[PDB]
Amino acid sequence: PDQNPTSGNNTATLCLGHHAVANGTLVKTITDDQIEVTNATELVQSISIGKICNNSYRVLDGRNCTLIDAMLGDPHCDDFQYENWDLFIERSSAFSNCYPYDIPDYASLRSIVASSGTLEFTAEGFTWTGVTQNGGSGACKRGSADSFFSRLNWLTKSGNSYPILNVTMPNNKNFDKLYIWGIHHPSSNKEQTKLYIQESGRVTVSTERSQQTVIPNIGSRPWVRGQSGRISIYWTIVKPGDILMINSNGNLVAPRGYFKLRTGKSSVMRSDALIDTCVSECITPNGSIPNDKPFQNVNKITYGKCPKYIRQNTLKLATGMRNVPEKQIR
Amino acid sequence: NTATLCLGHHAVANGTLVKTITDDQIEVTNATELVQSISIGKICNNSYRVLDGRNCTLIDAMLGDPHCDDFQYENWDLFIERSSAFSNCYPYDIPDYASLRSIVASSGTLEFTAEGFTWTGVTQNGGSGACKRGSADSFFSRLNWLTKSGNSYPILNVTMPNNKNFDKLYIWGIHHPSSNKEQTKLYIQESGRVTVSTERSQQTVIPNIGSRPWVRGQSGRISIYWTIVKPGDILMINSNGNLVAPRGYFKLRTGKSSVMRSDALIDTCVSECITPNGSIPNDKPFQNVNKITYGKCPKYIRQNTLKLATGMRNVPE
Amino acid sequence: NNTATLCLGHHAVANGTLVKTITDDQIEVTNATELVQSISIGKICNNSYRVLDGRNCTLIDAMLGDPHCDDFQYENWDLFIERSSAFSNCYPYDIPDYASLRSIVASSGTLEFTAEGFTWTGVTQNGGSGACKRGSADSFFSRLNWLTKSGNSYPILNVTMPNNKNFDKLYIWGIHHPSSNKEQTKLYIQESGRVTVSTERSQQTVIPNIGSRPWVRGQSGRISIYWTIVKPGDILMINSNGNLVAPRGYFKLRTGKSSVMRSDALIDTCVSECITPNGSIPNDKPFQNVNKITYGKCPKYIRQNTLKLATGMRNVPEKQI
Amino acid sequence: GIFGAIAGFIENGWEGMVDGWYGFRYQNSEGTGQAADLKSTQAAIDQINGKLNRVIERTNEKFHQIEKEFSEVEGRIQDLEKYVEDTKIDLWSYNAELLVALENQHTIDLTDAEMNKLFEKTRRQLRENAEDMGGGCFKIYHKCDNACIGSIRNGTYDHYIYRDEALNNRFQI
Amino acid sequence: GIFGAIAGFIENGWEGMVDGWYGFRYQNSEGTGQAADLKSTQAAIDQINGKLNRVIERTNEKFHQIEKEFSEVEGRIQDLEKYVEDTKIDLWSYNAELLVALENQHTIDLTDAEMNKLFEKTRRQLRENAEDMGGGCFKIYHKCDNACIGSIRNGTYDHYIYRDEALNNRFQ
Amino acid sequence: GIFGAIAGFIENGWEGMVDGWYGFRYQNSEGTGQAADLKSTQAAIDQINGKLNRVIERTNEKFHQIEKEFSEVEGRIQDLEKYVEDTKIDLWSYNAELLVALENQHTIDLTDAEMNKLFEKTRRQLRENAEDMGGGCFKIYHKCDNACIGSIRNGTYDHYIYRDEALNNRFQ
Ligand SMILES: *[C@@H]1O[C@H](CO)[C@@H](O[C@@H]2O[C@H](CO)[C@@H](O[C@@H]3O[C@H](CO[C@H]4O[C@H](CO)[C@@H](O)[C@H](O)[C@@H]4O)[C@@H](O)[C@H](O)[C@@H]3O)[C@H](O)[C@H]2NC(C)=O)[C@H](O)[C@H]1NC(C)=O
Ligand SMILES: *[C@@H]1O[C@H](CO)[C@@H](O[C@@H]2O[C@H](CO)[C@@H](O[C@@H]3O[C@H](CO[C@H]4O[C@H](CO)[C@@H](O)[C@H](O)[C@@H]4O)[C@@H](O)[C@H](O)[C@@H]3O)[C@H](O)[C@H]2NC(C)=O)[C@H](O)[C@H]1NC(C)=O
Ligand SMILES: *[C@@H]1O[C@H](CO)[C@@H](O[C@@H]2O[C@H](CO)[C@@H](O[C@@H]3O[C@H](CO[C@H]4O[C@H](CO)[C@@H](O)[C@H](O)[C@@H]4O)[C@@H](O)[C@H](O)[C@@H]3O)[C@H](O)[C@H]2NC(C)=O)[C@H](O)[C@H]1NC(C)=O
Ligand SMILES: CC(=O)N[C@@H]1[C@@H](O)[C@H](O[C@@H]2O[C@H](CO)[C@H](O)[C@H](O[C@]3(C(=O)O)C[C@H](O)[C@@H](NC(C)=O)[C@H]([C@H](O)[C@H](O)CO)O3)[C@H]2O)[C@@H](COS(=O)(=O)O)O[C@H]1O
Ligand SMILES: CC(=O)N[C@@H]1[C@@H](O)[C@H](O[C@@H]2O[C@H](CO)[C@H](O)[C@H](O[C@]3(C(=O)O)C[C@H](O)[C@@H](NC(C)=O)[C@H]([C@H](O)[C@H](O)CO)O3)[C@H]2O)[C@@H](COS(=O)(=O)O)O[C@H]1O
Ligand SMILES: CC(=O)N[C@@H]1[C@@H](O)[C@H](O[C@@H]2O[C@H](CO)[C@H](O)[C@H](O[C@]3(C(=O)O)C[C@H](O)[C@@H](NC(C)=O)[C@H]([C@H](O)[C@H](O)CO)O3)[C@H]2O)[C@@H](COS(=O)(=O)O)O[C@H]1O
Ligand SMILES: *[C@@H]1O[C@H](CO)[C@@H](OC2O[C@H](CO)[C@@H](O)[C@H](O)[C@H]2NC(C)=O)[C@H](O)[C@H]1NC(C)=O
Ligand SMILES: *[C@@H]1O[C@H](CO)[C@@H](O[C@@H]2O[C@H](CO)[C@@H](O)[C@H](O)[C@H]2NC(C)=O)[C@H](O)[C@H]1NC(C)=O
Ligand SMILES: *[C@@H]1O[C@H](CO)[C@@H](O[C@@H]2O[C@H](CO)[C@@H](O)[C@H](O)[C@H]2NC(C)=O)[C@H](O)[C@H]1NC(C)=O
Ligand SMILES: *[C@@H]1O[C@H](CO)[C@@H](O[C@@H]2O[C@H](CO)[C@@H](O)[C@H](O)[C@H]2NC(C)=O)[C@H](O)[C@H]1NC(C)=O
Ligand SMILES: *[C@@H]1O[C@H](CO)[C@@H](O[C@@H]2O[C@H](CO)[C@@H](O)[C@H](O)[C@H]2NC(C)=O)[C@H](O)[C@H]1NC(C)=O
Ligand SMILES: *[C@H]1O[C@H](CO)[C@@H](O[C@@H]2O[C@H](CO)[C@@H](O)[C@H](O)[C@H]2NC(C)=O)[C@H](O)[C@H]1NC(C)=O
Ligand SMILES: *[C@H]1O[C@H](CO)[C@@H](O[C@@H]2O[C@H](CO)[C@@H](O)[C@H](O)[C@H]2NC(C)=O)[C@H](O)[C@H]1NC(C)=O
Ligand SMILES: *[C@@H]1O[C@H](COC2O[C@@H](C)[C@@H](O)[C@@H](O)[C@@H]2O)[C@@H](O)[C@H](O)[C@H]1NC(C)=O
Ligand SMILES: *[C@@H]1O[C@H](CO)[C@@H](O)[C@H](O)[C@H]1NC(C)=O
Ligand SMILES: *[C@@H]1O[C@H](CO)[C@@H](O)[C@H](O)[C@H]1NC(C)=O
Ligand SMILES: *[C@@H]1O[C@H](CO)[C@@H](O)[C@H](O)[C@H]1NC(C)=O
Repeated sequence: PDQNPTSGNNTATLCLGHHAVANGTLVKTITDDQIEVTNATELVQSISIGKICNNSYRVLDGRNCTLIDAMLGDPHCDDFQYENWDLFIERSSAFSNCYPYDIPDYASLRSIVASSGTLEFTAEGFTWTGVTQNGGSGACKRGSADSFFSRLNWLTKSGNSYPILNVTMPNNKNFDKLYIWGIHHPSSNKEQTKLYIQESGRVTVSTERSQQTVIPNIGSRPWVRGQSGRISIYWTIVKPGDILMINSNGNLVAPRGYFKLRTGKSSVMRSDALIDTCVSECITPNGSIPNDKPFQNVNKITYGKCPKYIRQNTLKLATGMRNVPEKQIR
Repeated sequence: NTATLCLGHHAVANGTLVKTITDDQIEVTNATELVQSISIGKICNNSYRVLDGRNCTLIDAMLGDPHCDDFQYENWDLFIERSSAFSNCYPYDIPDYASLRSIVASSGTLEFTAEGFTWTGVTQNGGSGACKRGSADSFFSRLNWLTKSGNSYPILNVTMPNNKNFDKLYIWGIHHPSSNKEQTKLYIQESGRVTVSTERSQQTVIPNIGSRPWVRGQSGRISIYWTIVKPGDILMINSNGNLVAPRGYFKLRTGKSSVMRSDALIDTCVSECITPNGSIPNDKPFQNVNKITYGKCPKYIRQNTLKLATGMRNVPE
Repeated sequence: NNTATLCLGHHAVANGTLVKTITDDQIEVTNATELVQSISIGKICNNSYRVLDGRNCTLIDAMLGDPHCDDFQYENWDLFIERSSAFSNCYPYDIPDYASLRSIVASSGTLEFTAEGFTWTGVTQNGGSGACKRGSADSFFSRLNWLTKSGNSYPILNVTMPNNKNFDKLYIWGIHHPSSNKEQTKLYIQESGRVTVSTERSQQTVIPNIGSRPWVRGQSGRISIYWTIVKPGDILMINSNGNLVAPRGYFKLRTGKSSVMRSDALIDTCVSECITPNGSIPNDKPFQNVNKITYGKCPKYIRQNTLKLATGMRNVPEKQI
Repeated sequence: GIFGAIAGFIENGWEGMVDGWYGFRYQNSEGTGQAADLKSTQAAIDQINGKLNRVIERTNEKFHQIEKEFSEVEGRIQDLEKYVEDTKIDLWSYNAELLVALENQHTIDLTDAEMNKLFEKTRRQLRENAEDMGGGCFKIYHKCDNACIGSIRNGTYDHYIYRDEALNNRFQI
Repeated sequence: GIFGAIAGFIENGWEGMVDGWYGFRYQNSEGTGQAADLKSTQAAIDQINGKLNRVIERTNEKFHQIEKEFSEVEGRIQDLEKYVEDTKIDLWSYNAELLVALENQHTIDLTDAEMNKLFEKTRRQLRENAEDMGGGCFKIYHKCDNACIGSIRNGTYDHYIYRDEALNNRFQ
Repeated sequence: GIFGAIAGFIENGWEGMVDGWYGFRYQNSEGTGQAADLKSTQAAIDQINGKLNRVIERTNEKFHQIEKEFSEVEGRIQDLEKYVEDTKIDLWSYNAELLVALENQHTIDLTDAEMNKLFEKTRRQLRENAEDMGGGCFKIYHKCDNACIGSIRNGTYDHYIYRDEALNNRFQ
């Protein structure tokens, strides 16, 4: 009869065919914007773990401190005194709490110190004859007493004298010394002559290769932590065999020593993400991401072993044939 | 009792050649050009807002060169600077001119707002025969040239807080006299100074006495500077001489506007892509007209022609 | 028999070569061709392009006129070679934005110099130094003129030089920074120096910087070099009342395809259209792995050291042997 | 073409087929005839239209950028501003050169494909009632009028109807 | 598909086939049955795994780079930093979009190819003992129980055993 | 490759065949022989040479650029310089990796295709006088001597001469 499951005794039917699924997934091709296959895999990473994992690279939480403030030695950043990192994290809630300053080419110094990956500092016996040392301010309280940046030495008149300061300090080491120094811009002529005797200061930090000369700039600025004066930070890099020399007849904010510069693979990143015990070879401001996929849509800013940032949030790679379902109606 | 059934494909009299992976030239039934190589010849104005600078550079229009007064509160998607543009006010330079030009161009607006700066002990609104506004001596409309009142020029100490929620652009400068006699005549003090500062940043400038080349009667010069003051912050200006004071602030937008150099005519038409040569259509993926572009533009490439096949291999009799 | 068997097939080789594909990391084909240049000749070939050996000189010292660099007085080049062994043996100096000036001259590819008769009345000229010995005489950079006080005083200098040409002039000038105020007064009278090089488009004021520095060839003083480009119609002007190291003239600025390169490789005769610091390379392959720094008609630098392009079919050898 | 139908075992194209890309020509007891196959034509066109839609009018929106022509000679950072733009243009020029080459090699192979598909489809319907003469032509071994031919073009040709007649003509002589 | 097998002369796929990607369905004197082909299935999966290996877990290490977000407005140099990053991102976005387009077109084509290869392989085994019905189906013109079908699936089917019987049912 | 002829239904290549890329082997009444097919061979080579033209001696001329090695640390504008060059190199590295990949995949698929084309061209000539044995081999069902084989190789084999002989051998 018609439900006979066999063939007609002298023949047989053999059919060749392929599998299919009830729920395919759409992928893009050269000819088709959307064409359905049996399945696919996502090539774009668009989800973050939500936090910065810290077991892979050494991540250092700056907390209330920028990398520059930690370097200069802002009292409340004294816990970052001799530290190092693969990645330094700067928070949006960070703040400065010492004497108000500006750094010409702030971004470059930040980069230089960040790539080096270390704040290891070494003091040096700079002989400052004829001047008062360790100047302090109420805008920079270490404890309840007036103080200053810990890596800087605010020099002022000793009695009736502020001589032409003439100091050397050679680099007999096998690495580049980074020296941080500055100049004080006072608020008024009366204050300039009071602190430095001379009417118009000067600062000349130099080596055999390079030199920088800076002149103070009298005039009141906005009040910041009770102070109308300002300080400008500059840097000088001294190579092995070379020799630092500092000359000044006024307004010098001198260095106490050098920072050790390394050729490094370290960096700095701005993020408010929690840092936690987990493992991930790629960090973004949003948090860590896995790096199984070749691309990512989380953030163009990344550190580590990361997928490449693209605009697309999804790209599907077919891992199966065209899906041609059995039932037209389900 | 038999029949022949032949299968075949079509063909066209004269096809067109294309490049493949294996062929330099192979003939197909049809193809379509993928490089836009011709231009309309003029800039179309009914897509984006285009502004003809005419005889004025963006910077001059900002500063307020008398002959650029027409631009006072203007705004644009694209500002066109002409090669016949010129300056016709006090001679001036702007250290890092390109950056100020970029910043203003991107903001896309000269929306200026005067502010009551309190300049006491000086005479304001200085003028020059090199910057005539009508028959009278004048100066850049957005700049205020201060000189001594009576027999003195005090240490000016003026401030202006930013209570808005946008960044304020402040344009200022310093005057460089042509002699020591001129310095003391206008400003009393033998050495000038201008310190414009915020809580985060500062800029100090000393003038520099001595003559320069002759420009519209004057050997003196001014140098233009700017300060961007953020919301919550505060502008302070301290100076005991040579200040060319600001009159107010420009309003900075984070806009999608820009500036472009072109001598192309501007006319009624439609096209969402602008180049110095003129507007071009954007139907094709690439172009070879100019790397300088604004709007929805094809990507610039070196090749002037790339034929994409839209048909099969053409094989005639 | 009255039948026959007709078999088809393809050729094959004993040992083929492995290549990459979409679906296979390694798959054997009959033949392939290398698309990355890995090895170089070892010498810089000086036959396609004009290669000029700096030897002990840098492009910048040559431009200024360091006594030992007087060989390069009026010379041009496609590619200027700088050796790691080069030195400066004249007055100790620095240059703000050194790299830029080096790049501008290098690109121009020429040290063509036309002297001009600047008049410096009230001042003594052609100042020398023991750090910069020409022969055995206290001399100076050949293109710069060190001005000092004429016995009694040093007046406000004011000299002009208009551009009659149809091309840009490159003026090189500087300013001296003394080691003490007793010097500043001795040499230039005024306790405060100042230099103002202006044009009808632009201006630069530089102020000297008194104070001692480390001794370079006996000298505590220093010089800072500057430059001013001048355009057709535009008029150069130089105001100064001290410390001016004046220019003797201008360099012509050509817009050219020239450059500068750092290398310690031998320069020798050979055929090659592409130059690297390691030596010249052949440009038959599309890519190369020798050095990202290149000049001439060069393959594109990539990180891979080998990439085999298949020039034949899938090699399927017979296993019957 | 990778299947060797177009510019292969089919010797040339029919210029006089103006209402389709692929189709039939036949000779039988009613005369000669020609007809476009709309299905294999539409396949090729759709794919080619797909290529177009992913290449055509997919333009970027771009506003303020960097400067690219300069009055003055400036040195270091102008070097960089030119090197960047030059590096970009060279890269996009490569991409466009390659894209076209690839898409065109493919357009040729997929058009060649549709021709071969139509052939094999037709061969399957005819079964034991026809042999392949070459040149893309089938010899059909039975009377096959325009309706019979129409049924082949429709894909409703019932080979059992003619099988007896056809097997008799093939194994004759 | 370029061979017109999948979504072509084979009307549709089989949802009941969970043991493979390609296979057989048969009717014979014992009933109807289903069986996967592991060799063709494996060929397709291996090529697709090759693509995955080329693309999955392949990432460069990068460390300090440039800034890409800015607090203040600066002008020329910030423009350049932004343009550089914006240029790089556009080129990588294009690479990814094209990588996926080509690979998917190829994947679809190579699975269609393995379906066609399997048919052509089977056709060769049956030689003069079967005819193409269409729809990827063979009518076998001799009695072929489950052992007999299995020998075709194993590739040990000797067509000479049934040739005379088959020819006589094909033509008579 | 994608047609499954090479490394497919043809078991392996012939090292002995040195005068061409594709060809014929045969046994018959005059013993056995081998001969290369020139049209098919040339078609593959012409395609492959085509690719070489797109890649070999296609070089750009560049002059002054940017500095790519550095003595001192400078920070910002040096970070940008190194990042630009680094960005450029990875993109070209990718371009190179992908080119070689797509080309070699395509070189394998087009050389396989030509093998198949040659097979289908021979199949159409022989018409009903031969059957596909498998292994890329035909069983011709009549006394086909070297002159007869030559005609197949030359594309001038007239099947109507041998039909009634061969048709009789296949079915009896
Ligand atoms: C140049 O002009 C400047 C401003 O026009 C002058 O600076 C001003 O000097 C006064 C007097 O010394 C300062 O007064 C101080 O302000 C702090 C700020 O406190 C704020 O918060 C508390 C919260 O309770 C509130 O009480 C205040 O109203 C403020 O909102 C006060 O705590 C003290 O009164 C303190 O004395 C101004 O702060 C300061 N302003 C600025 C902008 O610098 C400057 O003296 C002039 N210079 C010269 C040379 O004449
Ligand atoms: C430092 O030296 C400079 C050069 O010696 C001095 O600059 C010159 O100063 C005098 C004033 O004492 C100016 O005299 C004026 O010259 C213009 C000429 O302008 C142009 O147009 C006219 C008309 O078409 C044409 O005749 C000329 O060729 C010019 O092209 C006259 O129009 C005025 O009436 C007046 O005579 C010089 O113009 C000026 N030259 C430059 C280049 O600046 C400077 O004064 C000296 N400083 C000191 C302190 O001594
Ligand atoms: C401010 O302090 C500066 C740093 O201390 C002073 O600079 C020093 O000045 C003295 C001379 O007053 C220089 O000494 C000279 O050195 C040279 C060369 O040194 C080598 O000499 C021989 C030969 O090779 C050998 O013994 C060693 O290799 C020496 O290194 C001698 O040839 C001279 O005779 C003389 O001794 C110092 O070199 C110099 N120091 C530096 C770091 O340059 C400066 O005098 C002070 N200035 C003011 C205005 O007060
Ligand atoms: C009139 C009134 O209501 N009150 C005044 C106070 O203004 C005055 O306080 C001092 O004001 C001076 C400026 O005139 C300084 O701001 C000073 O601040 C210090 C600081 O930073 O803490 C004091 C430090 O000892 C100084 N450190 C040094 C020299 O190393 C430091 C420094 O001079 C400046 O910051 C440089 O710009 O300033 C305020 O304490 C008060 C005391 O007067 S004074 O100290 O004798 O000048 O007098 C009231 O009448
Ligand atoms: C034959 C003869 O020499 N007669 C003299 C005139 O030279 C003298 O003209 C003035 O010369 C001075 C240079 O010392 C200026 O060029 C001045 O021009 C202005 C100008 O138009 O730009 C006049 C403006 O009123 C000034 N604006 C101010 C102060 O805000 C402006 C300014 O001082 C300079 O631009 C600053 O560099 O200069 C010529 O008018 C004429 C007038 O003498 S004076 O002005 O009372 O000193 O008197 C005969 O001496
Ligand atoms: C008293 C004592 O202990 N020693 C001095 C020696 O210093 C003096 O040698 C001179 O030292 C001075 C230091 O101020 C200079 O370095 C000078 O060198 C020259 C030079 O560079 O060759 C000499 C040039 O003629 C000067 N060039 C000029 C004026 O255009 C040049 C110039 O002043 C500086 O470069 C400016 O920075 O300095 C050494 O000659 C030694 C010789 O005596 S004398 O002073 O030269 O007449 O005797 C002592 O009294
Ligand atoms: C960051 O800065 C805070 C401000 O001084 C500091 O101290 C306090 O933290 C919270 C702020 O809401 C309060 O408990 C209180 O104001 C402060 N408490 C003190 C000083 O004892 C935070 O501790 C700082 N953060 C870190 C991680 O050190
Ligand atoms: C990585 O981050 C974790 C989480 O902050 C650090 O571990 C914490 O250390 C503090 C004391 O410093 C403890 O009070 C917490 O209990 C610790 N973990 C957690 C999850 O609460 C860890 O020290 C960081 N650094 C490294 C190198 O692992
Ligand atoms: C569009 O304008 C640009 C810029 O002016 C043209 O580039 C010039 O082309 C001419 C003609 O070959 C050259 O002589 C100049 O050297 C080029 N000038 C500059 C400044 O680069 C470009 O050819 C124009 N393109 C068009 C009309 O399609
Ligand atoms: C390329 O530079 C080389 C390096 O010196 C030149 O080779 C020698 O040049 C010297 C100086 O004239 C001759 O005395 C030698 O005989 C040269 N050859 C050798 C092997 O030392 C060479 O002449 C330069 N060629 C060109 C075309 O500039
Ligand atoms: C070409 O020369 C460069 C130097 O310009 C060589 O670069 C060095 O490569 C080695 C590889 O072992 C590295 O370890 C060094 O750090 C590199 N040094 C510098 C300064 O870049 C390069 O190896 C040479 N390449 C060749 C001959 O192919
Ligand atoms: C097809 O691809 C999907 C999605 O990529 C595969 O799902 C993964 O399968 C592995 C192995 O079982 C799991 O470990 C992963 O967790 C899966 N990933 C995701 C995102 O779901 C799936 O295995 C493949 N096959 C089928 C039949 O779907
Ligand atoms: C294929 O392999 C090699 C190397 O790829 C080839 O050897 C050369 O032949 C080419 C012909 O184009 C010439 O350019 C050179 O003379 C040879 N060496 C090269 C390019 O390195 C040859 O074409 C083939 N096989 C051989 C020789 O066994
Ligand atoms: C192939 O088939 C022969 C027929 O018997 C079967 O046995 C099992 C393996 C089933 O899966 C089907 O193949 C048939 O019903 C076997 O006798 C023979 O051993 C098999 N050979 C191989 C190599 O698998
Ligand atoms: C062929 O291409 C042209 C030009 O791109 C286009 O107008 C149209 O699509 C086609 N026209 C004809 C006649 O085929
Ligand atoms: C196809 O054509 C034949 C004869 O012309 C006819 O019998 C049949 O109904 C047609 N079928 C369709 C679907 O058009
Ligand atoms: C090819 O083959 C035949 C038979 O070997 C030979 O006689 C003839 O000369 C050849 N002709 C052509 C056209 O190739």
